[PDB]
Amino acid sequence: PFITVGQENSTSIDLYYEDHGTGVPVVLIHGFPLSGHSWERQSAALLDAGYRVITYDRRGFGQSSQPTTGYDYDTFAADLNTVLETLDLQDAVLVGFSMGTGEVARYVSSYGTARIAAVAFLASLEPFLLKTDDNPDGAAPQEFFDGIVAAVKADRYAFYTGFFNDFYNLDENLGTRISEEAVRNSWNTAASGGFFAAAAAPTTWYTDFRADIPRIDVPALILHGTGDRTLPIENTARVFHKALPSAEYVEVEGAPHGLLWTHAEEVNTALLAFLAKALEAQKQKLLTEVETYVLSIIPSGPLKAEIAQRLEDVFAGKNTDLEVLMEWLKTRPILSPLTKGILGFVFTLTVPSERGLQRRRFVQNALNGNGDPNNMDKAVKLYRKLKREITFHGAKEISLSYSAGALASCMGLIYNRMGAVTTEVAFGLVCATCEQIA
Amino acid sequence: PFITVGQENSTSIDLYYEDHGTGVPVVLIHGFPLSGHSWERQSAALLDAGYRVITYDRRGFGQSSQPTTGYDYDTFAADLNTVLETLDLQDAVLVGFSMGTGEVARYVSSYGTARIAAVAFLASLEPFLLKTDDNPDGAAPQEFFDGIVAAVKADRYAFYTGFFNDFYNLDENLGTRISEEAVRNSWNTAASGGFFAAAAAPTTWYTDFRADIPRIDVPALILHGTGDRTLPIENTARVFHKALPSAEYVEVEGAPHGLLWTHAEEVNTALLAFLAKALEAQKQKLLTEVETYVLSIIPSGPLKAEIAQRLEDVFAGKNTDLEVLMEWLKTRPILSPLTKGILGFVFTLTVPSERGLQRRRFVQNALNGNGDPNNMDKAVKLYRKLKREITFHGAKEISLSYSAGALASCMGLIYNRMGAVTTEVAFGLVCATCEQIA
Amino acid sequence: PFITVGQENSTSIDLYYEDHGTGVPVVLIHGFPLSGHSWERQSAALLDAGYRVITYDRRGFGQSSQPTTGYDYDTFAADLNTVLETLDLQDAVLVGFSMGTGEVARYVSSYGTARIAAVAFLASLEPFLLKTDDNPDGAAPQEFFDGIVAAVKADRYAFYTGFFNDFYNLDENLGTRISEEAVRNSWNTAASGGFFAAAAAPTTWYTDFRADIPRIDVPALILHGTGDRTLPIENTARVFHKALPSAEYVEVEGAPHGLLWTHAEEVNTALLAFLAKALEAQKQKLLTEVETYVLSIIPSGPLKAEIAQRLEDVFAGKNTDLEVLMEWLKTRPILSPLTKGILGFVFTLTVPSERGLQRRRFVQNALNGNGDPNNMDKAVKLYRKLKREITFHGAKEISLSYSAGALASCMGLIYNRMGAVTTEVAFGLVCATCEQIA
Amino acid sequence: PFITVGQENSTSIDLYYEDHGTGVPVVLIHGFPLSGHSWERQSAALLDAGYRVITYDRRGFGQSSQPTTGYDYDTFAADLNTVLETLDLQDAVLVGFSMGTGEVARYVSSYGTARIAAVAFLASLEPFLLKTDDNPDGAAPQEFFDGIVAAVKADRYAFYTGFFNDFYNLDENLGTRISEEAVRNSWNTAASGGFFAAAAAPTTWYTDFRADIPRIDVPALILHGTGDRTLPIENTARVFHKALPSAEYVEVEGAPHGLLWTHAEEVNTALLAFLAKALEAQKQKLLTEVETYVLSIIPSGPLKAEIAQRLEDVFAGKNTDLEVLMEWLKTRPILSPLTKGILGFVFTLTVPSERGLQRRRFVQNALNGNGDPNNMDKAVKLYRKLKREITFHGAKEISLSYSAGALASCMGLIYNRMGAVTTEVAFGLVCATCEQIA
Repeated sequence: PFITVGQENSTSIDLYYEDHGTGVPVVLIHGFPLSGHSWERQSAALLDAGYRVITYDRRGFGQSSQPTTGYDYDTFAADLNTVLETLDLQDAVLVGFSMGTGEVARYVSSYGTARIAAVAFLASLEPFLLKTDDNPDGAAPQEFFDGIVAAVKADRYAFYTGFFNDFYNLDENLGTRISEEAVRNSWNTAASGGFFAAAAAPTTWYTDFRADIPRIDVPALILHGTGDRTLPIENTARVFHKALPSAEYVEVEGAPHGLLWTHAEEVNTALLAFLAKALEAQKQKLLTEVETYVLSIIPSGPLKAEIAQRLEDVFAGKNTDLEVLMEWLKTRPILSPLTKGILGFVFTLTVPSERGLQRRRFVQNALNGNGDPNNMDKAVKLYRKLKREITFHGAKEISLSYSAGALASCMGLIYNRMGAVTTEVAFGLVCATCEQIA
Repeated sequence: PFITVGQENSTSIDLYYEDHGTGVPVVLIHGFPLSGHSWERQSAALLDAGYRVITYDRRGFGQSSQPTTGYDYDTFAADLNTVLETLDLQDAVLVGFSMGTGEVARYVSSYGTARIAAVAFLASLEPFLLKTDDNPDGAAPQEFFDGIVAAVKADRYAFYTGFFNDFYNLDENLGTRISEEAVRNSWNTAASGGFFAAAAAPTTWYTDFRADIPRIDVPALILHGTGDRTLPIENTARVFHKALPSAEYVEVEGAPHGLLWTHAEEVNTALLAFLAKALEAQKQKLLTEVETYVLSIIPSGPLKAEIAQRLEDVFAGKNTDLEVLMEWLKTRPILSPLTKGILGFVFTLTVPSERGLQRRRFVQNALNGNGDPNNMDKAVKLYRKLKREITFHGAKEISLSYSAGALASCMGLIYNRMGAVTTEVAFGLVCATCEQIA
Repeated sequence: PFITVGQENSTSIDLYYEDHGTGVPVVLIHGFPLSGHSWERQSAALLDAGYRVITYDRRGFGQSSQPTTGYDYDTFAADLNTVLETLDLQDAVLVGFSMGTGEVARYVSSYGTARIAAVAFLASLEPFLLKTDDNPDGAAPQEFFDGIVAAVKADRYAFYTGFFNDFYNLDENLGTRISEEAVRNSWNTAASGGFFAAAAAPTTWYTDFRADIPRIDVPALILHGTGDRTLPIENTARVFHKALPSAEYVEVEGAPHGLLWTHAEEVNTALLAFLAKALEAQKQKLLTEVETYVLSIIPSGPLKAEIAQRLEDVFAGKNTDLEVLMEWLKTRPILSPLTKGILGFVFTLTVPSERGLQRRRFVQNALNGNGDPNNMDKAVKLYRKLKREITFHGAKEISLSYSAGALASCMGLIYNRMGAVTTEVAFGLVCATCEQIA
Repeated sequence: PFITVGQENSTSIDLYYEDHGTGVPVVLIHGFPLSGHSWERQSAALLDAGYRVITYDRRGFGQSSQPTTGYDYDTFAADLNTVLETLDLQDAVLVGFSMGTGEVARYVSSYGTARIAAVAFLASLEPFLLKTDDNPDGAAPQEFFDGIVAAVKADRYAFYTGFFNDFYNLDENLGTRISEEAVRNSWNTAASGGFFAAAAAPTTWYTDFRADIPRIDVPALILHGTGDRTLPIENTARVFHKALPSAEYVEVEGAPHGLLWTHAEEVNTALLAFLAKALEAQKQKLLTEVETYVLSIIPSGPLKAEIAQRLEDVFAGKNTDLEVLMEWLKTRPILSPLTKGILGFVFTLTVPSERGLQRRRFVQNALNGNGDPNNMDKAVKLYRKLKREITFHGAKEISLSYSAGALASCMGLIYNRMGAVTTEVAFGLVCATCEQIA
């Protein structure tokens, strides 16, 4: 999986990325000098929680292309933008690490937060690393950073082992927090990067982000270890906390720089606690929107009120048995068969506790579609567009074109254990079919 | 629905026909001067029994074309042949009436009985109507038939009422066996025929069928009323009985010529009793053939023996509950999921007593087809060819081309209350999918 | 080289694969946690033997994509089917290893053996690894496999060193059968796999293949090690041998799990012996089918019996003098000049006795083609079609759609070393020219 | 970035290549068994000097495809030819190492020197490694190389740690000239290559390059380590020096075989010096012939002396400003506008120090000339031909068949937006224009 972001000479600067899981998109940006695979402990906990994980490799690092141009944060942000535009992500979360936090703060400032719901800064560079007469809160003068760039160009392979010692604090963490095999992969990941990228990237560490911080309007999370070597805490996060008081501030006690692996228990705990508090407001907004499209089919009366509460208890998570429900749903005087099917459909997508034994006939004949071959031949063409679809905003848009007949049969395909798509796009088909009946 | 059988000048001699029901094809041939609609009392009882009824209108009569050529039994038989070839009927039953019996005996003699399982002769012309020095068993000399032909050409409309009096014996049956409204339709049917056909057809009544009778090798039924006017019983059926002793002989007591309507209770009773005795031998031959394809998937052992008896009791009609069966079918050690589905599929097609409430998941996931969009897109193309298919010999032939993957999903379409086809072609898909696993 | 076998979100699940050599397609399926390059010792042996090696990487492993969906043998077999269909293979031999033996039995029991000639099971998973009350032939209970997954999730990179120590039995083979450099490479491939793929794979180890074994209607090979630490021989091959007795059972003495590298000498010898014992019956009644068309051109007499022995004493595997035949075929009274070049061509392919010098003249003047540009331009048309051909039938079905004069010129280039084809393709041309003389 | 250079059955043979920087193209070809990333020190100095660095990985090595066919220098040269043509490199430089030095001599011999300006052989194989009876100056008999292939086939990975041990002289240069980590990565690059490649490549070492040496008609550079253990200097560079005495000969004292890393500070110094001289000679040789053509358009007198000086001063790189020239050129008594537009078009090319400013106005007005409907549209016909033409003589020959009104108009197109083509092709138009107006 590759996304093109640039064009160097006769080649195209392509970036490696991975799009896993279904739900709220969480974009992860790695640090120097690793790949997107470095988030393998965080990506694990984000998948079990239900989030959609998207990790991409920075140019010159990992499996991405290795050009000798475009090594400033204006290019690094222009790449992140192209990725978000190509993926068409909406209300996503940007989580950065090391250099990754430098793109999270630059993109937000330069392109806005129309696609952003929340951000996070793990072991950040912000606001400034370079120590000048202007900024005393710097970590080191430019002579120091020029000492690193030269030390890479001499022998970048021998430079890595020294760097990955101040990355994990191996004299304290090896054999306890991190194994030597785990370290080896990090070296293998770094050594398999672009030689030019390894020598040009350190010149971006001392970037002035003081102008980009105020442009953060979305909820933010700031995290940093108290034993960081590459990025001293009192020169970064401690003074990042004063620049943006709106963000929650978390110091992991005794954590090194590469705290993504060493303190995975601590990081994942805080990262999930932040997301489930800053995304809860929008994650249920669909549940009341899906409820809206569903209720716009039910004829007004005593039924419409109880049905709406059979959606409230279910969407929330209250215990509801289907047998009393589905029986009751069938024997209805004013409900047309087609609505019985949609309700029977939605009531199965939202609960994993249907006992997994029986199916219903009143819905199965409702989501039939008469049995017309042409009507079925279009329904599978929709499912084809839905099996390669991800978002609710996209599944509804596509399934609003096809006729009301093909929509019924397409819902049947998913319901009759034939086709299979995520519950987020399943609502899309439902809410699109509901707009047809309006 | 029309079938072309000839070509007159700038027009094409097309014949009207109707193909209703599913099962053993029963071709009905009307008499003079009606349409295929005259069998509406017989077609009713043949549909409730489960037979497939096919009624076509003779040339110059009914809604068929009205040419002024081809009015001999060599042309009338050549039309019946073309119809059977176009419809590709196999092991069908030919049932004739009045002139209709003249085509049943001529086709069999001139074209054979490869497509014929049994025949019937209701109020037949056989073996000879014309009284000559050669044949004393005739009904009338040629002077009589020439008296009718002239009486038609004078005023065929006024000739009908006289004919439809000796057709039903209205002085005995009107207001009792047949209503005057029922008679009116017969007149309307006759008057809406070809004027040339009404005047040329009587010249075919005195045809010598004595050479065609010995060529009857299939089981035959001979029926005739004892009050027939148009065709005296002692000149037709009584001497037809001596020519072909193999055929069962039935005299309806006090029945007129048009005994298809007057004595519908008697005719239908004898007609069904004959079919269910002369078709029982082949109607279950498929049941042991379908059983053969089904058992060729089951791994040899103690299961294969019991499964085979779960097919014997079911195909025969013995009481079998699905809940004990389907539960038992699921929890199987050596049965692969795909075979569980086929058995679960067949066990639902053959019994109308599944209580109509629940469905099974072990089969529903077996006849899935992985969920591949291309695999589903081909499955609906098969169902399209099956929804316009009629025979078991044709459904199997078509569903042997598509891959084993598309066959599974196509079986799912029928099982999951989406598509709908007759149980005769359903076995075709099953037996074709079974040959794939061999 | 890649093959799209699915679609996860906005990414396409592609599998890495390689295709070398000419002859019978031998597919090699690796196991946990290596890749297609682990067969490198077997691939070198199969290429020299005269086969066609096709190795591919499982999803999430090796150089293929690393998705989070589709980690079960129903999905693994769906990929294998797509690879087999995309390449359009016929008479293919399926060889598996560890986790790769499960894809061989699952595909063979769901998609058929149309493209399969034989199968092989090295270090099998069959028939059941999980130990319940239903079978004592299981390896370990569910509580054990949960320990593995938890160990992978803890430290994926540290898990390998403890896994590869029991993979090759390094307390027995290190420094002898396998060097530490070979271990490091096996680790480098396991580390570059998928993070989700490495933890969701051991849950597929205890898959039940008992319902897939009787579906194997092709010659099989059950090989195992008597010192396997990962897959206990008593719980796998020992009971697999009873479920599949007509399969050549081979136990490599003192062999570990990673016997592909340690006991490569013992495996290759046993694998090549099976590839000959299973494919000998098909080469016979093909080589005699080749001879059948060859002897047809030979006039029925005392010469058609001599040339029969001159062929059957070469097809068997014996050696002979090329000079003797090319002087006994040259100076011959009854044979036409064309059928001299034909026999001279068949011999030049079936003989290993090169003697290392110059190439005959009379066959050149026979397979000349009159030096006609039109007839010789049609000759290169077949060569381009035969260079892309594989089977014997595929070559004969194309080389029969050309003039017999053009086939001579086409057998000229292949002879004159201006064009190169295989063995079954070459005979497909010759046995087509022979068909055009009847 | 990949380039297709062939086809292997179901798979395509692609080669991984990189393109960096702007300037004179320098093709770097690696050796056994590394990849293009082995030039990461030479590819650094070349970029800092102002060259265009192009590294491609040989088949079976690096990230390129791993086929089992075409492991010979006839195929390797074809691979290089395909890469050069696909990239359409003009006046490039070929630099090879170990095996790469064989692909330089073979290309020039078989394909020519139209795209090549200069070549370089670093630690070369030339002329013949195999020690035969007619070639006393060999290195080892065929019994030696056959021992290496056998050594690799036994254990490919364990073989490397002994090869790299002498490749770098790690008993002399380890932890000093080359780091331990630098070795490990080179081992990873080796282990990630084609298994068949590592066994087939050593057989290509003893290739006779004596048939390729005389074909070299371009400036060459023969550099070789004095302490080369793998490739003896006395059996290669010394004898190679006699076969091509025209080449600048350089011996780096105490350098092993892998002197690209250990002695990068010496190789970069020599390679840059050679390039900055040999290329400088071509930029002077084929620049004084331009003056010859220009000084045929200018009437004899002081203007044929003042322009001559101002041309020879500019050609010599003497610091001057165009605004003195471009104005002094304008206010000139004798010269016509056409020859005032030609001179200005040369001064813009031969003086890169353009103050970083605009173009001129009088040259734009004089160049187009008339803008004749067909003659201006016959300038775009030549513009399509010169973009494909690669040489100076080639550009001269084609444009000599066009009118001076078309050449001037074509020069007007190039001047506006250049370019596309190169200066060696642009001068091919200027010299052709001057040749016409005579």
